[PDB]
Amino acid sequence: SAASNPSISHIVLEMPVAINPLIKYTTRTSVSSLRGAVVNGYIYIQRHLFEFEACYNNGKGLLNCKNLERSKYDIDSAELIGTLIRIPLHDKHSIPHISIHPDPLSYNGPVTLYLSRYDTELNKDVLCVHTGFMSEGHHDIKTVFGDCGGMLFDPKGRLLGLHCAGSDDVVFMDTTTGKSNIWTSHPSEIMITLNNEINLPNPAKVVYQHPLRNVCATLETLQHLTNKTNAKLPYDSRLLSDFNITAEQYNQYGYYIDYNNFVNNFNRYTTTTIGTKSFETCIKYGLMDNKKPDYYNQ
Amino acid sequence: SAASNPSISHIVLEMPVAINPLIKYTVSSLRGAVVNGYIYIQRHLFGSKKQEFEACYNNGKGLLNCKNLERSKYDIDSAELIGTLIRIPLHDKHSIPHISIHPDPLSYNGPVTLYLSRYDTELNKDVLCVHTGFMSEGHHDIKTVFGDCGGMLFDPKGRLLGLHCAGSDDVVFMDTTTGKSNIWTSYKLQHPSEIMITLNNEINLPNPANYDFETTKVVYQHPLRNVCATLETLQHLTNKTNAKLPYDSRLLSDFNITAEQYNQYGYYIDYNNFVNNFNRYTTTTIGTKSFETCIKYGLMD
Repeated sequence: SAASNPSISHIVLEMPVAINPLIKYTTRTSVSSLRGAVVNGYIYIQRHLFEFEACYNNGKGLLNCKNLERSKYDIDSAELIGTLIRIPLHDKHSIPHISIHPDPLSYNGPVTLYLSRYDTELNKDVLCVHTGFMSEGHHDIKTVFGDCGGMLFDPKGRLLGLHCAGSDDVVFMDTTTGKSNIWTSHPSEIMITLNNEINLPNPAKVVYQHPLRNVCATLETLQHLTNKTNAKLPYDSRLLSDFNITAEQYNQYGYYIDYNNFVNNFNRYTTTTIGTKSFETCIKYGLMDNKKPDYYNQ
Repeated sequence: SAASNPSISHIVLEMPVAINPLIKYTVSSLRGAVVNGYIYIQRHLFGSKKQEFEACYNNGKGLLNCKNLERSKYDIDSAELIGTLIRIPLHDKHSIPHISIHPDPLSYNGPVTLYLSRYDTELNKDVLCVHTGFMSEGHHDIKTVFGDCGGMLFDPKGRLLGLHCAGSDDVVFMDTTTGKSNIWTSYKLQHPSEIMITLNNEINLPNPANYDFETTKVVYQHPLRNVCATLETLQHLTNKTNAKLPYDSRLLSDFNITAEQYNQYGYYIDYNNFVNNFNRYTTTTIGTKSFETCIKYGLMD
């Protein structure tokens, strides 16, 4: 129901499907493919389209790629930037330019994923949009390997980066201490920025500190579960090890928590819904209470 | 995580924000919808009580008191009250691009988008905004406020289903085919309604004449659900080996699922086990998915 659908408002983007071309690397006996992203005069293609050095061959491997025409792209000027291959367009505005988020790995909140697909009903290549949530370069929009190169945007239409990789499951611990935490007892979807930033160690098993979460939404959720009257309660340092929430953030948002109550009821609280919202949904988007009239708020 | 995000693919629509203008009667406001040469404005812009509506609309004279309804854009003199919709021809046909129309909107069941104009105070301009959710026969789950009436609902291929028109904070549940209580009558979790009207004045409500002036509570037979998804979820909960079991007629009264549909999809259910674990099953997640999400979208396996 509407009680549990975050119903995030995303600004509608108008972009040609050509901004996200399917690129195919072929040999006599095999094919590999993913999408490129044409951003502000350059196309960006991730390394695993192509063992790599021999196939990429210092850019020479680009000549064996379909939908990577020399008339469109300055192949000779292709640059290997870490996990990204960046190639200039001959006409830098043949694809319209787009807004870029100024600090994408610091973004936390709702996102969209845009992907080119061929629609068999409409009989044409079309851009497809998908909604979800991201926390510092990690998101929850389901992908397959070919979807590498899909484009991720914030709700204002600013580009965050490109879908890059994922995993069937992650392991959890307090990575700031190397100690197991409450979560040690969830697939990953990962983004790369146009400057080759990935929020993973040695990116050239995935370890998360906690499930995807928004700090304010988590505090709201935990307060609801453990302290319904929101009576003042001291900060618990396990908020730091279990949720990476600092004492400063705790005081800032004003949601007070009885954290022992959360620990002592951890299984029930993480397997039963709040209303009809899953715990994992609540800590991303908040409790989605029915909006009060604008004049009643202060 | 991605394990619980349905991640539905929606085709990106290229429409100008002018397709969904905010109309202000001065002050009350809602969105108009510009569809294939006409703008459609829900009448209750002028009031949600019949006598108040007639006096304010004044056989169209009230259109003169509306902001963002300039005479240069719309043929106000040719405005027609078409049921609960006011329809006005645009002076410039094809100034706003035409859109595809779903041939049978109230039969649609599955993912949807809601498109709404918003004024962005950062960008200092009007922008078109998209929202994702799910619909079952003219009832959907995208959270709205009253001013959002006139939002435009599309299927995943970009076919117009209709306009957002009404809703409520909660519904009551009954077997609306018999007047008897069913298992959801006992349900105590809040279930808001969000409701659509087609451009041809079709709405999925009982006694739909003057629905917009009605004060009645909204009555549902069951939560929003897709038949196949519901059967898949119930089989997972009650019968993990999927051993053959006969149809339970309570599926019809509790979920409006027929014996034919049950036979068709091949998901066998121990319905007694669902009944006996009703509260548990409707408050416990499957993996990390809520029950209400599972019966809309399936188990995503």
